[PDB]
Parts: sequence; C-alpha cells; structure tokens
Amino acid sequence: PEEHEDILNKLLDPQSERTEALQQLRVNYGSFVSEYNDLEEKVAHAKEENLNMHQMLDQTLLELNNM
Amino acid sequence: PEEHEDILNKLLDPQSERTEALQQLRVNYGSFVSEYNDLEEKVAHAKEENLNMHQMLDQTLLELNNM
Amino acid sequence: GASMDAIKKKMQMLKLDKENALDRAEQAEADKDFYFGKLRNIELICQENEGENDPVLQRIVDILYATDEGFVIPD
Amino acid sequence: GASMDAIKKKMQMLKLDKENALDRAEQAEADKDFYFGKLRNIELICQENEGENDPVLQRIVDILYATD
Amino acid sequence: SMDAIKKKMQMLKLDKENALDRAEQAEADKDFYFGKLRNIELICQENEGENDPVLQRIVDILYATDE
Amino acid sequence: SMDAIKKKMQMLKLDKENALDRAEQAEADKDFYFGKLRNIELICQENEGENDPVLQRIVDILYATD
Ligand SMILES: [Cl-]
Ligand SMILES: [Cl-]
Repeated sequence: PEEHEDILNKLLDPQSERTEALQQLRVNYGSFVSEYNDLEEKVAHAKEENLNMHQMLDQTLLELNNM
Repeated sequence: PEEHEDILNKLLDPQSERTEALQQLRVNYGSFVSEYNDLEEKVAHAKEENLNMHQMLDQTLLELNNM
Repeated sequence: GASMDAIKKKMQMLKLDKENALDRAEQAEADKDFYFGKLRNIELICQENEGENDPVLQRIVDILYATDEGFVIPD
Repeated sequence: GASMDAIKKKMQMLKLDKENALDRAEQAEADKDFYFGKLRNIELICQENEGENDPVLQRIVDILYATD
Repeated sequence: SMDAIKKKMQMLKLDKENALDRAEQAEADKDFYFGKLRNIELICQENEGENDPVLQRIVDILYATDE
Repeated sequence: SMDAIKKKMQMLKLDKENALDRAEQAEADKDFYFGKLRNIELICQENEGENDPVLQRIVDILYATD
C-alpha cells in the first residue's frame, strides 16, 4: 500500500531509476498473481475435502444400513 | 496481465498518457486487493464448513467411546 | 476411514452387548422359574401342616414369605 | 447434515437397546437370587434336622433336589 | 398384634397408591417432553442441508445418551 | 391362619416395592428428556441475538403448555 503509491508518484513526471521502479511494479504484480494462485488452489482443495467427507458419511450410512 | 506489461513498457519514456496510465495502476492495485479479499472469504467460508463437519464427527466419536 | 471403521466396530459391539444381556436375562428367568416352582410346592406342603404348629415348618414359612427387609410380621 | 444425524440417531437407538437389555438382565438376576436364597435357607433348615427323619421334611428335601 | 397388622396393611396399600400416582404423573410428564423433543427433531431434519452450527448442537443434544 | 396373613403382608410389601421401582424409573426417564429440553433452551438463549426464525419455532415448542 505505502510501498506502491510512492512508486506511482515518482513516475508521474520526468531516469534510470524509473526502469528500477517499473521493475518493482512488475515483480509486485508477479507476487500478486502468484499469491492469488495459491488462494485459488486452497479453495479447490477445501471444496474437494468437503465433497469427499460428505461422500464418506453418505456411503458409511448406506453401509451401516446393510449391516 | 498482457495489458499490465504493455503499460509498464509504455511508461518507460516521456504527459496526458503517463498520468492516465498510473490511474490504471492505482485502480488495478486496489482492484487486486479487493479480488484477493473476496477469494480469502471464499476460503475461510469453506474451511469453516470443513471444520464444522470434523467437529460434529469428533464429538460423535467421543460420545461413542462412552456407550 | 479409520474413523468410519471405528463407528462400525462400536455398532457391532453395542449389538453384541445387547445380545449378551438378553442371553443373561433369558437364562436367569428360566432359573427363577425353576426355583419358584420348588418354592410353590414347598408352600403348599407347609400350608397342609399349619395345624401342627411345627416350629421347623413355621420357620420355612417365614423364609417363604420374607422380603429383602426380612421376615414379614416378625416373631 | 442428514447422514451424520442419521448415524448419531442409530448409535443412540443401539445404546438405549443395550441399556434396556442390561436392565432386564439385572432384574432377572435379582429375582432369581431372591428365590435361590430362600431355597438355600430352606436347605440349611432341612440339614439341621436330617437326623430326626421327619416325613414332612423328607417331602421338602425331595423337592429341593428334584430336577427339571 | 392384629390391630398393628391391620394398620400396617393399610399403610402399605396407601404407600403403593402414592407411588403409582407418582409413576403415572412422571410418565405423563415424560410423554409431554418426549413429544416436544420429537417436534424439535422434525424442525432440525428440515434444515439438515443448511448446515447450521446451532441446529447441529441441538441435534447432538437430541441424540445424546449421556444422562 | 397366620400363614395367610403373612402371605398377604408379603404381597403388599412386594407390590409397594414394584410401584416404587416403577416411579423411580419413570422419574429417571422424565428427567432424561427434561434435561434435553433445558439444554436446548440454554442453546436458544445463547443464540437469541441472531433472531433466527427456526430457533424461534423451537422456543415456541419449549414454552408450550398442554
Ligand atoms: Cl411386617
Ligand atoms: Cl452429513
């Protein structure tokens, strides 16, 4: 937040530092998509775990009724 | 994505376009934070459901021990 | 799972616990009946002989009619 | 949800069945012991008096040792 | 003493009658409560899919065997 | 006969015993179910702030008479 805006302000007006600053934006965006990626797959895993547990309980109830 | 890299290319050398491009990045940073926050809530919700199911089962097994 | 198997195991155990208790109940009720049959025959013999005032028969009568609190109508 | 609830309900019914059976067994054993204690005491009385060769007690002794 | 015997027989009859009265009243209260528990159970079964943690607690109470 | 009076006295004592056993068991069963209603009431009271219409139906069952 404080890291970002300050760099956006440096680039408002003109410069070898601007290449260094834009690279800092490039890497941050990188670390943004990758953090979002880790989150999307946490969701997919939680969904998987949930589904399997329901399946296991439903299946156990069927088995219990056949016993 | 492909659009963000082109804006970082564009901003590398110099007024109307450079300010318009930073406002894109100011919107996109907050927009990335907003989207992450929304997804984190989807994770938490799903983990809360998983935990509720495990806790139900854990407690059932404990009660079963005493029967 | 192990957790689902533990449920099935305990359900089997609980059904077995019930069956074992019913076995105990049925056997004890049969012995009870066998014993009660003897006590009724003995009561009838004592009743026939009440006029004799035999102290040994009257003691048997008191045993017959005792409860967990002891003899009814003491001495 | 439904499956977990049904499993819990089943376990409860099995537990209640077990406990009703145990109650029945305990009561049957108590009744049996109540009658058995009487016969054992009557047996002791007959054994006190075994020498006097009483025909009434002999009838009682024959009942004690009779078999189904 | 014959008087003492008459008195005792009357007391034993009254004691039995009081206890039968207690039993009948407790049985009626028990049926009334059991009826409420069954109605509560019906309500819980309707909301099974909602995965409500409060109703899950109530269901655990309904099917508890610990006295 | 005294034998008949003793036989009757025994029967009265055993019937008294049976009746008391029955009352004790009935009271135990009643307390079991009542204990559940009370636990459910406490759960409802804890969650009163939620304004849950489902919980309200349950509360209406708890406090119903006859
Ligand atoms: Cl008495
Ligand atoms: Cl479930």
